[PDB]
Amino acid sequence: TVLLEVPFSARGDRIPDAVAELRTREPIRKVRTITGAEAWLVSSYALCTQVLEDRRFSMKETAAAGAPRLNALTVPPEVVNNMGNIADAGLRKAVMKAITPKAPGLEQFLRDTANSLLDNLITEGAPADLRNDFADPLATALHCKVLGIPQEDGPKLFRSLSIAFMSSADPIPAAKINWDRDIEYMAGILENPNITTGLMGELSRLRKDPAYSHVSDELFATIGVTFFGAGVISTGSFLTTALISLIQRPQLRNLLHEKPELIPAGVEELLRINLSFADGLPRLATADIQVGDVLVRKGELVLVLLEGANFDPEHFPNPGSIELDRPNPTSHLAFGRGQHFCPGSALGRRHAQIGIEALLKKMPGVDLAVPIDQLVWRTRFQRRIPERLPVLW
Ligand code: HEM
Ligand SMILES: Fc1ccc(-c2nn(-c3ccccc3)cc2Cn2ccnc2)cc1
Repeated sequence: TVLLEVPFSARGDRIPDAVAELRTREPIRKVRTITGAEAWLVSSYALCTQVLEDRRFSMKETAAAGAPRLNALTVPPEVVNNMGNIADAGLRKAVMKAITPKAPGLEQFLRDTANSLLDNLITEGAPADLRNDFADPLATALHCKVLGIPQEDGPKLFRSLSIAFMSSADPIPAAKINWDRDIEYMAGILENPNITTGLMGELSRLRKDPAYSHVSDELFATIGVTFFGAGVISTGSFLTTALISLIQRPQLRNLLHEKPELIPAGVEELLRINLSFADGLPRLATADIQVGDVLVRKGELVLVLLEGANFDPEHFPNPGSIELDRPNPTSHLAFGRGQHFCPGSALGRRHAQIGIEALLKKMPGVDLAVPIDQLVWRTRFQRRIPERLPVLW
């Protein structure tokens, strides 16, 4: 037989039995990626945390020419170090302030947007597609608001994403076409005097402030493209798969409908059990480092399997169960850990909380309109998502 291939399954509605078998028998295991490279797949909570908390397992070095690769780059190689570049430019605090859910009126905007989307689905009549006509447009609208860019520019930026977040063995020509176009758009935004709010309004001011005169225009535009894309793909995909998990648990759906104060705890468990990330998080070793029974060598690729950690019964007893009273509820790895912990975590939580609260109020009888096996799972992509999510209510 051949070396075990990753990823195991593109389905986001169930974890393969194989994950628990691997975690028990070989929590760091050699695998082959879609490029043909070998990698170490890490699947226990303890070892996933170790890798994420040791910067000698480097994100930036995954972009090096000649490295073993999980998948092809979809951005210029310097952009792999995007957060590091933002920090080196003195922009980290400002970027992170702009993308919290705390700006006045933001939560109300999200509730209003969710309720409008849902009212339109009710008017049109069942079946409704909760991914294309709810979760993704909600994500897109939220990120236009957060960035300060016109709502009407959202759809075109959004349509880059089905290519931009591919997990491909080979370079993708369309990813460069869309990247270059979206960078030109964000560069125009920075020159547009009407853009005075959100992340892009703040970057536009900092760009003209003397304390940032040597930061490149390229970096300013890149922040807009990267934060829009990462935020929209992550929140739309997470909310979509969380809605499936909720729909397939009518008792929990009814509990959260009846006691919406429990929605934050419910969303935190839906984060823990989420299968949205299609691949392990990649890192390149910059030293020889012992990880469990394996001495990982300098230059080797390590893949941190989030569902490995998050379904580890040694950390989360009865891991497949949504339990709203766990003693360690935010200790999951859904947002990563360590140097590269997601800067959008609070915004992603709020997007999903508000989306679920609105859906349960408007569509308390929401259910799948097709058998669950009829959902079409996107392949060779950095997220697991169903192409359509047909529901009735
Ligand atoms: C529920 C929604 C979200 C989830 C589950 C999620 C998850 C993650 C995870 C697991 C990582 C770690 C990557 C790694 O270590 O290799 C990450 C990184 C990142 N996320 Fe999120 N994310 C979400 C929403 C957002 C939003 C809304 C934004 C921006 C508006 C965002 C921006 C980023 C960025 C920029 C990084 C890279 C940070 C770095 O390299 O230090 N994320 N995210
Ligand atoms: F810190 C970040 C660094 C890079 C990106 C990124 N953005 N885009 C993109 C966003 C919109 C349209 C086109 C492309 C592609 C990537 C590459 N990527 C994917 C997962 N990790 C890195 C986002 C955050």
